[PDB]
Amino acid sequence: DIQMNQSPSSLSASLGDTISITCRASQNINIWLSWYQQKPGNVPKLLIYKASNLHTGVPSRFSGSGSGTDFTLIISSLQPEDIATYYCLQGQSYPRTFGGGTKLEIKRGDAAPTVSIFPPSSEQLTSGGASVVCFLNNFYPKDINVKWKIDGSERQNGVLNSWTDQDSKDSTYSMSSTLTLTKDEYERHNSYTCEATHKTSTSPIVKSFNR
Amino acid sequence: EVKLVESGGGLVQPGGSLSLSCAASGFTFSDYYMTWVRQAPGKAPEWLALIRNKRNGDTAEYSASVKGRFTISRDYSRSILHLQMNALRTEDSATYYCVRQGRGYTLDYWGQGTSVTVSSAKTTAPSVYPLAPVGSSVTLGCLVKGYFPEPVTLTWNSGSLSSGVHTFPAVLQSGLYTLSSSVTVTSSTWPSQSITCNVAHPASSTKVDKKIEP
Ligand SMILES: N[C@H]1[C@@H](O[C@H]2[C@@H](O[C@H]3[C@@H](O[C@@H]4[C@@H](O)[C@@H](O[C@@H]5[C@H](O)[C@@H](O[C@@H]6[C@H](O)[C@@H](O[C@H]7[C@@H]([C@H](O)CO)O[C@@](O)(C(=O)O)C[C@H]7O[C@]7(C(=O)O)C[C@@H](O)[C@@H](O)[C@@H]([C@H](O)CO)O7)O[C@H]([C@@H](O)CO)[C@H]6OP(=O)(O)O)O[C@H]([C@@H](O)CO[C@H]6O[C@H]([C@@H](O)CO)[C@@H](O)[C@H](O)[C@@H]6O)[C@H]5OP(=O)(O)O)O[C@H](CO[C@H]5O[C@H](CO)[C@H](O)[C@H](O)[C@H]5O)[C@H]4O)O[C@H](CO)[C@@H](O)[C@@H]3O)O[C@H](CO)[C@@H](O)[C@@H]2O)O[C@H](CO)[C@@H](O)[C@@H]1O
Repeated sequence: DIQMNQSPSSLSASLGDTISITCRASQNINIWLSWYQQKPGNVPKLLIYKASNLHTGVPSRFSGSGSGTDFTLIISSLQPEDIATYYCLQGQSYPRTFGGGTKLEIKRGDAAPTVSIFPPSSEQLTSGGASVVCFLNNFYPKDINVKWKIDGSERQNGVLNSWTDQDSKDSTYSMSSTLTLTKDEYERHNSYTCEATHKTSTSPIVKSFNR
Repeated sequence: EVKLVESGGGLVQPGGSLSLSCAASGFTFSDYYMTWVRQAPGKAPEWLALIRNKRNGDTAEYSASVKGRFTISRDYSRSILHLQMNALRTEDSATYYCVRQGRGYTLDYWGQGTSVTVSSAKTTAPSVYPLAPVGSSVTLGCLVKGYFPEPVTLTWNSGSLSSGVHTFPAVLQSGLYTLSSSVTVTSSTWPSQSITCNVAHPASSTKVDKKIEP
């Protein structure tokens, strides 16, 4: 079977940069090599086929080169919309095999999160649970941590976190954090707070409400 | 425009079977070899099968991962590509795509995909909870809990409100997903104008609308 090895696995670059991604095949594949872009939440779309030919509708900023075992995709003048994972594919032999991908991230200036806290909805409480939600929105860099406190004490168990992929317009990231308690456990305390640790502040940004 | 529309996905128990279908349009179906490719989240695509066309006998090729368990076939009367999947395992969970091979051994057009989850966890519909605030702009939310399997589709005002939204990837805990979404609008937009979370869950044939109230 032909192994397709892609390099680097991840790259962060600035808008306007030229970037160069590599795919190396373990056996000769002649020119049967295609490159795909998969924007976050989207399906893979063809960029280049037959190693160097541009697919209809694919900006001329993309180009491909190589034959035999070593292939390169170039993107000229990185644009925010280019946030994506790129994959190569050999069509020399069966099984058809893909590279493991290169994840492209766009560098941008720091942005602090906009943090919003939401107490349990009255519908949820009626049914017996109590989730408290914090959104930490439109921030950069991606690295962030959230800490929950109840009446001043750290709560760890019961916390569900989710993060978006990089936004293709403003290159920011967002996160949601949901702390779930029983209605009764919720009603035994008063102060609920989420605190975000991020590059943009030397101390946690906190949001809080008092039941 | 070339179009490939997959269907037949859903939740199946480990050990079970599923038949996917793909409706092709916008090209001469008989002139193309066709394939199925799947993708698990945060993994690269995995090619599963290719079927040739009549000249080559509609002969087929399979990946080792599915050979003997999955069968590709094609119906020229309706331009439909099929994949019969047997002996499914949890590792068989993914988005399955109908994909055309074009000239030059390229996979040139991919469908939207159909989601398949192989799990012994049961279908449950979501609870949808409105998240109203505790100057300038306001952020509202929608909390979706208690459901299985993915996907849900969440919109705001039936898709009319699409700017300023962050819909977070679903997370699984103990067999139930949680998903959430925030929407940010001018403080002059809300509550004066109506903002409603809509959550569709095809696995339970449910569509829940939740207006966010002060
Ligand atoms: N074969 C190969 C391989 O081998 C390997 C393997 O073996 C195995 C297997 O076998 C086989 C398989 O493979 C397959 O094959 C096939 C063949 O080959 C071919 O076919 C072809 C087709 O049909 C057609 O084509 C044409 C056109 C049309 O017609 C139009 O419409 O098109 C084109 O142009 C395009 O499109 O492009 C192409 C063309 O063709 C040509 C010409 O020119 O013609 C030829 C070829 O060959 C080539 O060269 C091409 C290129 O690419 C360019 O150059 O070209 O048709 C044709 C004719 O007929 C017409 O006149 C046919 O041929 P023939 O010779 O045969 O006749 O080919 C195919 C493919 O490759 C192609 O591709 C292309 O195209 C496609 C489409 O379009 C088509 O329609 C697309 O999709 C793509 O992308 C591209 O573009 C092949 O396939 P594959 O898969 O491979 O790839 O199949 C077979 C069957 O069939 C046969 O037989 C039947 C009966 O049965 C009948 O007779 C028919 O006719 C025939 O064909 C099979 O056989 O399998 C088997 C079974 O199972 C077994 O036994 C065997 O063994 O495998 C093994 C193991 O692993 C190994 O050993 C071997 O080796 O490969 C090799 C190396 O590489 C080579 O050499 C061979 O050839």
